[PDB]
Amino acid sequence: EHQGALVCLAESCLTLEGPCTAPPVTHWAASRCKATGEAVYTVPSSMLCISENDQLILSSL
Amino acid sequence: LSATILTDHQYLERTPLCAILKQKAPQQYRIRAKLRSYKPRRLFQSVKLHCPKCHLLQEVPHEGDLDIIFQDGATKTPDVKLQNTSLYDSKIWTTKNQKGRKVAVHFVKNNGILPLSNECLLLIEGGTLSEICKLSNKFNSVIPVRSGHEDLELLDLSAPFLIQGTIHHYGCKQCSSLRSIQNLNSLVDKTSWIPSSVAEALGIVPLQYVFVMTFTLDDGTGVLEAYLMDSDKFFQIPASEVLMDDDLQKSVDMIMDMFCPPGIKIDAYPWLECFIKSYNVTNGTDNQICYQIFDTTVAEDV
Ligand SMILES: [K+]
Ligand SMILES: [K+]
Ligand SMILES: [K+]
Ligand SMILES: [Zn+2]
Repeated sequence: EHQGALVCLAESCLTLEGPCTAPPVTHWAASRCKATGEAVYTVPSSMLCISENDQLILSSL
Repeated sequence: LSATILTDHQYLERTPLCAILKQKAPQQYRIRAKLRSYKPRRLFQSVKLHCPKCHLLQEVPHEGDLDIIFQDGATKTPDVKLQNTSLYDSKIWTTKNQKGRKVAVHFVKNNGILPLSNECLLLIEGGTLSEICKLSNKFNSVIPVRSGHEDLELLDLSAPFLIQGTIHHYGCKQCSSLRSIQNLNSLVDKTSWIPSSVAEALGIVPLQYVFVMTFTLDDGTGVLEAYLMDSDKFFQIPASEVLMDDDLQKSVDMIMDMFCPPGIKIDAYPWLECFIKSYNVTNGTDNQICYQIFDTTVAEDV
């Protein structure tokens, strides 16, 4: 049956005995973990927000 | 050759930076400038999540955070919730040497039948991040869920509401008003799993991945700070995929190194041609003008 096959496929992705394995880590993901001691770069949301009124004027150009 | 090109408004005359800085907002401009410097210097910090509804900007959870969330989410007692029988079939697996944890997998049906694996949406309670990643490769999509008092429910929105392939979809905590899993029943079309359809069914306002950067631009007449808030136009690299792909990351690194080659003088940097809009920002009592890059992309010969 197809249900059985899906259940077998799902089971094959699971680690049901002992410790579970480690997902892949890309170089930026690893770097994001190591960047300490200085506040993470951010921009306050308000600095990026173009008001509706300004958007109105802008779209008419 | 210029390092970036305009994708629109090509008819505009170039405006020097000194003239822009003396003018009132809001206006649109074409510019040609060197990228004197940029933030973030740590390029891996440029990837943010942005709400189109409330305009909030936030961090993408670290991979380690998700790992801990899913570890902490381990449960001995997942429920099927029997009232949802026509929505999904369910299986629960027991474990050995894992503190009695159980994994529940719910297989969502299309039109009364279980579809092919690549068309199948899964709901999972008690899975590890590693299990969820594997399931996301073999099935269409994964929604992490927990057993609520009445129904299955999404985990805290700090975990992705949907993992499809390697794309992690996140919801806005301010704008969303979560509905329980049974509301997936309201989807008349289950023949494909469109992230925004899952989101609407669950009352989620999805966050959008963006590269956010601060460009210090210089044409010799003045210096202008312009924000980049780019989903996939500027770099021609999707911000939603970049954190999961070493080659995409390497491409962004190479593009930025091209704008600002190390150990050469600014005159020897390539020109960037950009379209920008100016606009007024109020943070209480005083006005401020800000600038954003739009309709600009990296050129062909990188
Ligand atoms: K949709
Ligand atoms: K100068
Ligand atoms: K030059
Ligand atoms: Zn929001």
